Amino acid sequence: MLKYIIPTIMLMPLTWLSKNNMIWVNSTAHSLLISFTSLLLMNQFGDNSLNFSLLFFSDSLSTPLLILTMWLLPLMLMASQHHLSKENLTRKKLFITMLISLQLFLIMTFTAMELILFYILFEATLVPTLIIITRWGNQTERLNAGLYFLFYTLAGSLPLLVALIYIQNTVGSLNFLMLQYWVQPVHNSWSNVFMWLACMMAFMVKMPLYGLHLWLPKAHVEAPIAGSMVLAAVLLKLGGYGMLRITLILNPMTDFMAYPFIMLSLWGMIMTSSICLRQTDLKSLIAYSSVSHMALVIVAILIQTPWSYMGATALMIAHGLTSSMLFCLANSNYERIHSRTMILARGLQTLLPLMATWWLLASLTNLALPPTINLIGELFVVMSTFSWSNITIILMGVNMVITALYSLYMLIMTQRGKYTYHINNISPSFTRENALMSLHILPLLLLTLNPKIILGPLY
Amino acid sequence: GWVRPDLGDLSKVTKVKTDRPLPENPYHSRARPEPNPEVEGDLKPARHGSRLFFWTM
Ligand SMILES: CCCCCCCCCCCCO[C@@H]1O[C@H](CO)[C@@H](O[C@H]2O[C@H](CO)[C@@H](O)[C@H](O)[C@H]2O)[C@H](O)[C@H]1O
Ligand SMILES: CCCCCCCCCCCCO[C@@H]1O[C@H](CO)[C@@H](O[C@H]2O[C@H](CO)[C@@H](O)[C@H](O)[C@H]2O)[C@H](O)[C@H]1O
Repeated sequence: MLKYIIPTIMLMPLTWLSKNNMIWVNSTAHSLLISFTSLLLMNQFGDNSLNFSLLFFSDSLSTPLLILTMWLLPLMLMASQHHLSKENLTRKKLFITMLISLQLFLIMTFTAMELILFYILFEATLVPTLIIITRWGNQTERLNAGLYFLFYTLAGSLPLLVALIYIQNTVGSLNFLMLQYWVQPVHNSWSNVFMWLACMMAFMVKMPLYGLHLWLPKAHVEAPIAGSMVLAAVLLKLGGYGMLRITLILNPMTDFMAYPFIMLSLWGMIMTSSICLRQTDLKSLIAYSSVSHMALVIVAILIQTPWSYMGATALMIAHGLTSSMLFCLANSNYERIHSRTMILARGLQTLLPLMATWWLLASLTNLALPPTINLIGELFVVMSTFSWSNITIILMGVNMVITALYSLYMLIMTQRGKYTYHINNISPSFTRENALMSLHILPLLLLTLNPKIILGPLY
Repeated sequence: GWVRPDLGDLSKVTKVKTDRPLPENPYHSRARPEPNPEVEGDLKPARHGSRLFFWTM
């Protein structure tokens, strides 16, 4: 993985040694080159994972998440450089450095063989993410958003550390390849019940599980655009990736331990989808939309079927592009009217015809129109949970209806109707913004032609 | 015929021939506990290094 670690590290001297007016050009250009080389990780085999060294490996689960991570860095750079234009040069370079350091931790997190190494990197992502929100958010309550985000995580992550160290003592190793062969069944006991919860609750908070989700809308409303993009697209999936890995060593106890979380997820997805129908902050609506989509991922992971794991992988990738695109669309309006209130600026299709098309496409993928990979992932989960219990189709189907309702409600409210009379600063869409939207949706739709590369190891 | 010993004479250490056998265990000591086995051999590098969690050295 050094061919990705080192050039990512070199982005830092590139940014600091660039001419003052070239920092965005150079960092964007070279981060795109790193993203191109990331496609060499597609050398996956049917039986064995791609095991580079004693520290790093890449299977079909981590590879799509790696590609998404390195694709997202140039997009965040493009999305950030406008609202940071007045920032002084050193603080701009520090901002870009946080984004680069976030990529560094993320690609190492997704490729670590040993689970303590994954833990340290998994925890290290907190620092630049917290700094990005509290330093470069606009509003007063970004400070509280940082503390909620920080302490929700550490409330779950410290028990995980204790469990991980306990598991190594008992088993002798935390190398994930070793765990596949030395794994032993988890028998029933109160000790194993708390081992299970310690192994899982940290990832539940990240997803976030319904009932542990209130940090997320708080974080999004305060974060700058790049913060929301990485948070929605990658940082949530750290918990999804963590669960997909650690469930290996939790059988058969997951059989009955999953129930309360499945109930929270299955009911939570309806609750959060309904909440979206009444949200007045556009960013908060997209944040609640993520909670609803990630509830499906949690169910998929917990029921542990080949179909559910494939759906979970596709849903995680598909949501990452879709939700990141929606924050970018929401942010493009915000950079004109300086408000996140959804009802403030209406009828924008009359004023911004092509941005209306991007809104339309983002909404269509959000409601999982066939054959977008959004639907492929959702459909696979719906398929698998029906076998788990046929009654789940009722909650799955109802959630589909509500998702279509709030997705299109977003579109109708902001883009259709009459334009607000007094808002007279809706300038034409910039090339940067149109490129940013298209750099989300085009790869997302191209993945329809070859979905297999996002379906994960169970494919 | 008695001659008074000179200054320093009576503080001399002398030697006596005794047929009394030298005592073997005047302290009545028990057998001493056996020492811990002596650790020996050639020092080699640690097998795969420190082996601390993920470290490879
Ligand atoms: C002996 C062990 C130590 C090894 C050290 C090896 C590196 C030594 C570097 C010495 C040269 C430093 O160079 C000195 O700093 C920066 C970048 O270089 C330059 O000035 C900089 O200004 C801005 C950035 O703020 C940019 O336009 C650009 O990065 C550069 O022009 C100075 O004009 C130069 O005089
Ligand atoms: C959101 C959080 C969700 C939390 C969900 C909580 C699930 C609760 C699971 C309850 C079962 C716990 O695990 C249970 O522990 C006891 C330990 O005494 C085990 O039983 C053991 O102790 C009892 C003593 O009362 C003995 O009678 C029994 O012979 C012995 O094996 C059970 O074999 C095991 O089934």
